[PDB]
Amino acid sequence: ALYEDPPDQKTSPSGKPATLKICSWNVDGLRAWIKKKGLDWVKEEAPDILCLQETKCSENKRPAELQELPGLSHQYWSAPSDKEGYSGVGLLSRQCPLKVSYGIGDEEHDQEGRVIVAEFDSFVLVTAYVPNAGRGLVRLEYRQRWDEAFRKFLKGLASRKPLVLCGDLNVAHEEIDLRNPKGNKKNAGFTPQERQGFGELLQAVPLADSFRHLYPNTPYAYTFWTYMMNARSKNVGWRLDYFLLSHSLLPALCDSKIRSKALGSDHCPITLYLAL
DNA sequence: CGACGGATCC
DNA sequence: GCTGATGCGC
DNA sequence: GGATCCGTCGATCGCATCAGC
Ligand SMILES: [Mg+2]
Repeated sequence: ALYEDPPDQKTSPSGKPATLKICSWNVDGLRAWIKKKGLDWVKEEAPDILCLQETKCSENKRPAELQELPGLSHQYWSAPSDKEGYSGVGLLSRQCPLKVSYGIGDEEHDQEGRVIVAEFDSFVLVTAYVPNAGRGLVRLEYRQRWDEAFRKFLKGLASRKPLVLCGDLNVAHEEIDLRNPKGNKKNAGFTPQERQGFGELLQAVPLADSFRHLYPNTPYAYTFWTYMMNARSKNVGWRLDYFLLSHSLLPALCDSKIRSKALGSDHCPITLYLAL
């Protein structure tokens, strides 16, 4: 069955207007995504903050078009030192953050280019490209060890401000989060191990899944479709991209969107509206 | 990772 | 410099 | 004997490198 995201709710449950719009997008190659007009879509979306995953692009190769975003002028990029053309994340912001950091602790010695932390006035934003378990699960144990390290890193954040975590967390939490749950229970992204790590992330930090909090029983809402077999045209997909929020931020939550129609990648964008 | 073929379930 | 093949990861 | 379960197979993409010219 196809899916149509509901209209943008730009007002908090108590009636407060949204003041902050965050967009997150696994672009599956920054240079290719720009050629497929991804940046034209970002301009129409006009977010205050834009988070990108899988940029696959070093610091010298970023297209000029990107610097020329005047409403997103503060930009922070990280790529892995070893595997250029792999991973890579970015964070673009209207206002300048108070602090930006990279990685989950040892980045200066282990530059993986998967995590950016940006502290703002009233909240901390983490965007993440979570490592894949791999075809045939060959890196699943590494993913479980990474999940645990990431969990610990997020819990032990010095700042007492609430947390927004977004990006490609590379797991469909529950059966409602993908089209073919039973056929995928031993595939990367829906193993019991990755699902349990997601549940432990929510409990340990603690965090709430913004989209599922608002739409707890809505099926067929996905953010990824394999390029192959025309999966996107049949909406055979997985929800892999999330906005996870501190409990204190839930009254500020206006809406959590899935931008199903925006092309340019095998993921589509997600967008958060907060009344801060 | 979806499609597909083959086995098992009542 | 440019194309297309191959390898790799996802 | 329709529905479900489960293991196998080949499918798209972006980017790096390499061969060739
Ligand atoms: Mg990907």
